[PDB]
Amino acid sequence: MIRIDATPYPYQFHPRSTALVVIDMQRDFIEEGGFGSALGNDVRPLAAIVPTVAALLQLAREAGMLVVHTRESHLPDLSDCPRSKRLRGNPTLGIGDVGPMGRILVQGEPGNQILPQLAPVEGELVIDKPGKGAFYATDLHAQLQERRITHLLVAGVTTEVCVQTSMREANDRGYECLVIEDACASYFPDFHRITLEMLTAQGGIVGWRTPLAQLQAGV
Amino acid sequence: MIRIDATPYPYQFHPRSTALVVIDMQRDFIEEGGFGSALGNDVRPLAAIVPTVAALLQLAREAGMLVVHTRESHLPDLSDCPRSKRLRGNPTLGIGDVGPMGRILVQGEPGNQILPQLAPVEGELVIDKPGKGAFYATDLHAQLQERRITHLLVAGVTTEVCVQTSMREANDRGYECLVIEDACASYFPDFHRITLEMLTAQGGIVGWRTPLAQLQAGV
Repeated sequence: MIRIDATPYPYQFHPRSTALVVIDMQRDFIEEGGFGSALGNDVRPLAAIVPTVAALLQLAREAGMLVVHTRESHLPDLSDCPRSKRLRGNPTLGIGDVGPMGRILVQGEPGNQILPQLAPVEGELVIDKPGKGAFYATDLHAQLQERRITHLLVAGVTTEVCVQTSMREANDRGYECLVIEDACASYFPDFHRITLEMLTAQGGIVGWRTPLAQLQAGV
Repeated sequence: MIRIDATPYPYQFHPRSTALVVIDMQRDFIEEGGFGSALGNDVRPLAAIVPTVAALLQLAREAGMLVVHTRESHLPDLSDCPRSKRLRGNPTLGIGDVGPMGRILVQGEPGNQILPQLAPVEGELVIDKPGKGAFYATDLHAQLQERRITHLLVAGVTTEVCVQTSMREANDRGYECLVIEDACASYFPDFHRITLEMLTAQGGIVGWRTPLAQLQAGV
């Protein structure tokens, strides 16, 4: 039983019944000249968390905890990609179009791959999700129930989209979720900040948040 | 084909493939002397939208659109209520305890009921949901697919919790969602405003938003 100083009150977990979930740490969103930059976004806040996510992964692997990685991705034939999502915003470079690191949001492309320095090792779960929420159209809920997981440590990008959605999904499904605040990032500083406040608002309506240092202190 | 002025760009729908979703307009959350007020939340901003929500309901009923209502609710034995949800916030009066309008978040209690001013009528879907998201553990998705619904008009409370969760779920599932901005409300005005900005961010990443007057204009 490990007790972590957290907002809005201390967070308790057992490593055996806890998993680390690292959401969408994908080359196209984070690397200089990748698709993120092209759309005009500041990738720097995302690159700046890479060392903290790496230390979270090493903490989980040392503790022998389950590790889940997610990738936002579609089948190369775009058959799991809703028409709504493909048309949304009439993008010049849309899902499946050739971007700087290959076909945008497509399974097996270089830009779709998880950063090498945070990449999955053998024994870790890897979920390809067609939506922002890690639980929609995936077997993530079933896989965690098979492993008797009750508690999630959450990290990744972006805070107000995939992280928030996945965390809201997990909260509804009965998981106790701790987002590691310095291991999440957004293209929008204000969205990052208000999302973290929303998640722990009203006595922890979605869950808990703490910096890496409080997690390391607990273990 | 009705065309509505909206952010981030005009929203087009056909009434035969469009449903109004009115989320959690329940007595304990909105009435003076309800559990919401007892907890020290100021319910006046939720009460303030009831006439706008009733106008939106009357608009959808006159256009013959499908109308879906949601209630956050649990079986009296709380067998569909995760233990996490019951312990969260170490509450003084928690789920299933007796509040000013009956057992908190329990089906059939006066507090659990949708406001008479927004009551469902015959031929409307009424969804009881054990979470914040209208799609989790409901047949909502299957009911909308069965009736060939592709577009949702979205209203209710609270903006940053059940409205935002339900809209993010609906986006992932391939629905085109227009949140009717003055027909949603939050205990926290800044969470209300910034939720609307996140939902339409990045050229419409979750969906569209517009005031009721713009929807009234298109019909």
